[PDB]
Amino acid sequence: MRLTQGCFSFLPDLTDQQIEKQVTYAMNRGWAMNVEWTDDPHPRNNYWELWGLPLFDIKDPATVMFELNEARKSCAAGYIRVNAFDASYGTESCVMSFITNRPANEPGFYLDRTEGVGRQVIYSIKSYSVQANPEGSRY
Amino acid sequence: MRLTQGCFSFLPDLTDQQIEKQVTYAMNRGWAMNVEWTDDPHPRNNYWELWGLPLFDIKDPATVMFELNEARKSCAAGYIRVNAFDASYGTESCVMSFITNRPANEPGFYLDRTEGVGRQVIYSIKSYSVQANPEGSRY
Amino acid sequence: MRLTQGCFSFLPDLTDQQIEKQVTYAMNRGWAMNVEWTDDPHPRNNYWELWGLPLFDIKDPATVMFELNEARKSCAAGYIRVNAFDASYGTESCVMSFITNRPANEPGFYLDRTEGVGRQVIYSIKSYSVQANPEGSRY
Amino acid sequence: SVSERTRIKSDRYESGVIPYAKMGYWDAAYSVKDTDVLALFRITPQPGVDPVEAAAAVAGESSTATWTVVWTDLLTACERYRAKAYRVDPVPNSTDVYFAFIAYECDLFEEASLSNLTASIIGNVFGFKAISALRLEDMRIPHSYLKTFQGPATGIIVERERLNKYGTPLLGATVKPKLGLSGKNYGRVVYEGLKGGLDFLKDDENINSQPFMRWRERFLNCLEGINRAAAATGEVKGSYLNITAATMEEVYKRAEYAKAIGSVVVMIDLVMGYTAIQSIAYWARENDMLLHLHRAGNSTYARQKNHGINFRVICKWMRMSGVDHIHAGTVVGKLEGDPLMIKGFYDVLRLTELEVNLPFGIFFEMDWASLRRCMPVASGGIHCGQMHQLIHYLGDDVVLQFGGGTIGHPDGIQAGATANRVALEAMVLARNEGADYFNNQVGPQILRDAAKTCGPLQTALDLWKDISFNYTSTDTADFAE
Amino acid sequence: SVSERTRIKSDRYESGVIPYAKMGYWDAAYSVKDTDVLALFRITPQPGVDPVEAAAAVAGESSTATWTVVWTDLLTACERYRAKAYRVDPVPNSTDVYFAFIAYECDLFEEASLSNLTASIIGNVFGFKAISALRLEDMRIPHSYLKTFQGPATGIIVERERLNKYGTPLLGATVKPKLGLSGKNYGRVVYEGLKGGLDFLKDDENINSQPFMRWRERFLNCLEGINRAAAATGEVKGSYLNITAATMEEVYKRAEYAKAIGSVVVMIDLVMGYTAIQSIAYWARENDMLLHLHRAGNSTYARQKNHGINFRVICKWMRMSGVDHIHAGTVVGKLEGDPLMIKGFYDVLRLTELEVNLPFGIFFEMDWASLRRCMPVASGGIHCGQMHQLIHYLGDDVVLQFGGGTIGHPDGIQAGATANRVALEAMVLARNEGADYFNNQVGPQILRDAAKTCGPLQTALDLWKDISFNYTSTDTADFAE
Amino acid sequence: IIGNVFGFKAISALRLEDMRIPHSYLKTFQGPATGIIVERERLNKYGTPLLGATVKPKLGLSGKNYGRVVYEGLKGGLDFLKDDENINSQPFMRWRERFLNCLEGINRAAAATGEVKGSYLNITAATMEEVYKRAEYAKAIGSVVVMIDLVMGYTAIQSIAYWARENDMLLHLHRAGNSTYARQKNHGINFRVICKWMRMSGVDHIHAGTVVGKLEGDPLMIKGFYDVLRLTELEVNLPFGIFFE
Ligand SMILES: O=C(O)[C@@](O)(COP(=O)(O)O)[C@H](O)[C@H](O)COP(=O)(O)O
Ligand SMILES: O=C(O)[C@@](O)(COP(=O)(O)O)[C@H](O)[C@H](O)COP(=O)(O)O
Ligand SMILES: [Mg+2]
Ligand SMILES: [Mg+2]
Ligand SMILES: [Mg+2]
Ligand SMILES: [Mg+2]
Repeated sequence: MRLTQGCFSFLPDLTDQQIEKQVTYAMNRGWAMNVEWTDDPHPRNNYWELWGLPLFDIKDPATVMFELNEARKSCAAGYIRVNAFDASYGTESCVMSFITNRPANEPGFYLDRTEGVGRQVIYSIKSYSVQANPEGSRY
Repeated sequence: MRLTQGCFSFLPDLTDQQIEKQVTYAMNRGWAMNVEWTDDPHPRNNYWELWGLPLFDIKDPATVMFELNEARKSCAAGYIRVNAFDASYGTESCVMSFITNRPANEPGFYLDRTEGVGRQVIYSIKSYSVQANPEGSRY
Repeated sequence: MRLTQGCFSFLPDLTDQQIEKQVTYAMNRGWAMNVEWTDDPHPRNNYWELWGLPLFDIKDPATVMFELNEARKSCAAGYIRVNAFDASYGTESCVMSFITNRPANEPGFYLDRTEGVGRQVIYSIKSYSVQANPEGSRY
Repeated sequence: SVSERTRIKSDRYESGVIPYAKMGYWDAAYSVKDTDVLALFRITPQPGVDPVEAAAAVAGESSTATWTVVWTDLLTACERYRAKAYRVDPVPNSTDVYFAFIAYECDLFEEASLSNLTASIIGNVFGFKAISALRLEDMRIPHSYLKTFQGPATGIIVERERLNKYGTPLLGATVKPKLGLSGKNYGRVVYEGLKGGLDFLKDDENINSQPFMRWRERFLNCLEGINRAAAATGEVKGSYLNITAATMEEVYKRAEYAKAIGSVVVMIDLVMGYTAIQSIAYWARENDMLLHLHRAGNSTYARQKNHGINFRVICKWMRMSGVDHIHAGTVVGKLEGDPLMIKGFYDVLRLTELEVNLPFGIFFEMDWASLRRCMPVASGGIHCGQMHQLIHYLGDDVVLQFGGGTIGHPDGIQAGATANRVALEAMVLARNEGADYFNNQVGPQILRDAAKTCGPLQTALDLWKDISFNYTSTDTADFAE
Repeated sequence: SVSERTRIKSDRYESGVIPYAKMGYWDAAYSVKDTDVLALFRITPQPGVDPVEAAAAVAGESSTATWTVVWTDLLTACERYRAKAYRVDPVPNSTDVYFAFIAYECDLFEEASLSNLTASIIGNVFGFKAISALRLEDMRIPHSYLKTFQGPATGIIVERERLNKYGTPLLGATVKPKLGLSGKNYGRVVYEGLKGGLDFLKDDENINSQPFMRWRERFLNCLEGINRAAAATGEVKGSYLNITAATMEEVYKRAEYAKAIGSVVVMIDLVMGYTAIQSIAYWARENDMLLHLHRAGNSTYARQKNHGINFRVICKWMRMSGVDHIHAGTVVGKLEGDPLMIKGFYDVLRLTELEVNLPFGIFFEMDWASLRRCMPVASGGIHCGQMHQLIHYLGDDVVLQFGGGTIGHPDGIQAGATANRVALEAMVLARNEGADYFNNQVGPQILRDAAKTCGPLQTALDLWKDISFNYTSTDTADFAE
Repeated sequence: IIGNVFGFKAISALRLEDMRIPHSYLKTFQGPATGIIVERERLNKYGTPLLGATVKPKLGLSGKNYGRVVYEGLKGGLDFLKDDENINSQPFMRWRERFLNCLEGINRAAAATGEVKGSYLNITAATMEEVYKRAEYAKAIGSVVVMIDLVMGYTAIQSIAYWARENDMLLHLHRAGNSTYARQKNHGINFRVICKWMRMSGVDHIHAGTVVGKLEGDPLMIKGFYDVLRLTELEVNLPFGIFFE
């Protein structure tokens, strides 16, 4: 299946040229970019691993693309996302996050169902990749 | 094991001739029929996948049999069921659901037991096919 | 003080001619009249004593006036009121009540104050005439 | 593909947009059922919009329709749940304005829930682009839906039994100034007004809890003033203690406090909203409390004839919810009040059943299913010089409230209360004797006569004789007698 | 004779009627304080009424005045509590209509109570005879009053963090038909729509609990559909479970149930009223729940330009109360929505402060005192062929809801959801790349381009391409840019 | 309706045969907590009658052996078993032992078959407090269904019918005692009236006859009872004892 976290995952995988234009758009607004990796695709896995620090002072999109492609060479198989952070009062939060790399095959998830009280079901979303192998060897 | 959801699962697998007669019965009552597929046999998996829309405006049982055989050609190994829906006031619900296709081998389920308060057991029914493989690759 | 229960007690005491017109008014509406006496003037003394039965079948205002003046001759010093009852659906209740007789001197009431929880006061309205003498000897 | 093969291809359920009048929401031949909820809308279509299509659009978007066809209708008994516009008439003396009657199946509505009834009837259709103006004028609430509602916690009959007061309108007054008074001075005003003759006073609608007076201070001091006036008069007395607050928890706290200290009555503001109102109406029944509703905010949607909700509908909703009083107009005071519309409101609140009475704005016959009667309250810019008019327009079962008309008396609050009570009782006495009291040559004379032996009334007539509020009404009838 | 001797004989406090403009409620020289509550009214005086006297009457009867002088004013710091009309301007291109600015002392209002604020500002003045029409257009809520309110339970920022969704508008859909579906079929529709790409679905505003579907059945089935779609996509998913009910006890029961079963979000209807809304906004913060407000009934008072309450004021009151979403218009859908007014509403909901912007209807500068931002919801008669218009008018932080525009898809609910999401992401991608996407020769082309590789979108564009809702607006600006 | 008139000397026998409960009174009642439609949706069973069995012997079994019988019966194909009407809590088996063991048997059969399974846990007890305690315990351990006996009476039945809707529980009514007044033609209450009262009160199941089994049941009367319980409206049908539309 296709992991559809990220804001462009109903579109084809973005080319490097398309990614650069999105980065250019984020930096035009004064947003800080960073790169993050995980091989736990769970929807509640908030904290993907940081690829260095966010690039607060960087002004040229090419430097973001440089770090993205260094992350791609170094990280294990899995997911990479690129985020844009707006530190302005009233936001102080991420304002853009999209997937730039995904594994060749994602088995996805199943729904574990525990019998609760009455008719209630206690749900757990379980990742096939994570239950099978440790971090760094999942894909 | 044999999955005994459906209303005719203590009888042998129905022939196409037998299925057509059940379809003819439903349609003579004015019921709408549809076809659904799953490879999660859990008793609480309420929403099997729809094969198209229900056949509301269809008068010929051969048309239902046609869609059933197209579903059989296209769907992955697993389960197909045929349902009849009564939209009449006082029912507005399914009034017949039976299995038309089942995998060659269904491993079935085990009972997971968690220690609750006192002597209470927190139960979870777990499917062997689902825990081992993602949707579309379970049978 | 002047007991100002009743619906005309801010007007002078009613003459017999004035009372008769109010009775005439009530009876043209089809209301049933009755006459009641008490010498407990407490505002929560719901049930003044009945002077006979309510005059359900009576059609002449003079017959109500006759019973009123018989009550006046027979009852101890105190209060007399005349009531009009509407038994029709939606009311089934008194719709007029006024005082026709009052004592020459009414000492009235005082306010008893019991210290409650916090700043709360537990109030009791106490009648000077009632606390001094039993029924029939209060005025 | 399977989705293309199974696409619905019927006239009614193939995908796309068709007119609401072709979707089942228009039926001129529809036979109304005793269990139907009926609504009467005054519809002003946008130029070029067919009036029947607009009525069908209102019917559809207030029942089961949206703007395009959906196959999921076929999973339901869809014909049963569609509302039916069944009659569209031109409004008299208008162009491009129509009366539209719409019938709704009983099963559309959650039992006992005003919030659900209104979610359907007024939820979205007033913002519909195709309609340039829309007003809910009347509703026929069926007997079988009414019986799911409590109706008034107490009702007119039991209220008068709790007060031991029968034969005249009840009397009240809002404490003034509206804001700024301390709790101790609030209790002083209440004491003076009750001792002077009033049955009730009340908190102003915006007196809740504030820096100049926190609510417990007002409640305790008022209960000293109330019990003092009861012991001074031998009457049951009270004051509407306002329990309006930000949260339901705080409203309940104020209600319980008022009960604990023995208040006969509390008041709430309509701005608190339907769910809080229904909750406190059940509470008032369970706790032997009279429940007075001030209609704060009502005129934001009830004032204009072309758009909003006519107050007679609000009267039905609030009598269903179960308030014991509701402000309902004066005709002759400072707030809007056409007399035929007002008389209609009072009938809606007080009668056991309604007959069609188009001059009064009563468009439906409607049984009230023995839900108790709600006490109308006449308040705002009235004075005792108008007593003959108040008795004539508003009848016997009403609270006449004189705020400025009591506290504005030059000889003090007791005098002002006494002037109002003498005027009321003298007017009722003369009405019952047969006087043509509503006539301007008779009513004012009855008051002048009583004033010859009542200094306070003479003074009040002198002060306010020439005060009137003569303006053209906005909420007016469409039919004459 | 003591009452005669002590009668007040001053110009201002001798008994009698004097104009409100002579009672202290008009002061053209008044200096506004940072702590004042300010209100802007559009006033249409009755013929012959002085416009300044009408403004002073509104100011007086919404603060401390009544219709006649009362000596009890003198028991208070009366000068401090009187509101001040301080500016009356003619409305552009009208003859007898005025803009009136009125200032209210901070201490008039109970802290954190919307019911008390509205009891004063909208309580009675809309029914005043002397005014033929009255509309509350805007308010300046001071920083010091705002800090007594919670603001949004969650707010836009934390909402997107809970959903892990950043960079595009959010997506939703109302389940259809409005009424009649069973709980099991409700969960099916929710499952299909979420699996097909939507972030949310929602109960219709009139879906509460009814004979055809009791609310617990809907909640349990929807949670199965939600968790199924989350496991099928790897995304956080939800559906606005409607907890609107008759009483606060029942609302709380439905809210607690939704929380116990793990719903990320619940919805409420505005018809429930301000007190229930404030109670449940506090509850939502305390229980980690997103709180969606459907504005049921808003258009009964917000539709017409001459009378009622402008929706931008409702936006302030509901952001103060603390809902996380509020429906706020589409411009191009089936419900009323002038684009300048809509853009103003969205700014009121989303910005950290407001600047005067008369073409947008923003008459006051106003800091939002770091109350969290409220998420506008665009819903009603929209479809993916309008995506370039939605992105242009409504911006990034909004939920775009497609009910009929999802479920009306001929190839099924999943396909309808996929068409909407592809259109959204393709539009945002092109916007970010620099396209002039709002232009009718550009936006539609971006969508046609994406449709070349998305069958569902091609089908949706084919079906609804020609659908528009072009009607003249009623709620329009008074100033051009 | 039945308070005193059946004891009046002047009537030698009196039987209540039918009632027309008006629409406007019915809407004040809950009706069934769940109802036939939602029940089949909770069980995912459509197309045939449902199947059940009372555990036997009526009395004497331990909680552990009760759970064994429930396990075997469900695993063999039954949708439900049930406590006997007189199985509540007794020296030979206290009720919590039965409830815990049955839930193990139920979940075992569900995992063995892939079907929703259950057993009507009897919460009949002396006091409302104890009935609620047994209902809450059945809910807490995940039972799809509980049962009550008619001898508990109308006020407890209405209380637990509201509870069942509020707690997502199927409510099975055993009609214990009904035949003391419903058997004879000359006097008492015809069972079709009990059907109306119990459907109004809101039970989800009620015993209504077999025709061919060991308990009384004329087919015309039985068919009438089933119509009263199952139809959206009734038409006058005198052979079946239906006297009112
Ligand atoms: O605030 C006010 O003005 C009042 O206290 C009246 O004071 P006065 O008695 O001093 O006029 C009442 O709330 C209004 O009558 C409400 O209007 P309605 O009854 O039309 O809802
Ligand atoms: O009931 C309705 O019509 C909707 O569900 C829309 O359905 P569709 O998506 O099928 O049009 C929404 O409640 C309205 O948009 C509310 O209006 P607003 O947002 O203006 O308050
Ligand atoms: Mg004592
Ligand atoms: Mg007031
Ligand atoms: Mg809706
Ligand atoms: Mg038995």
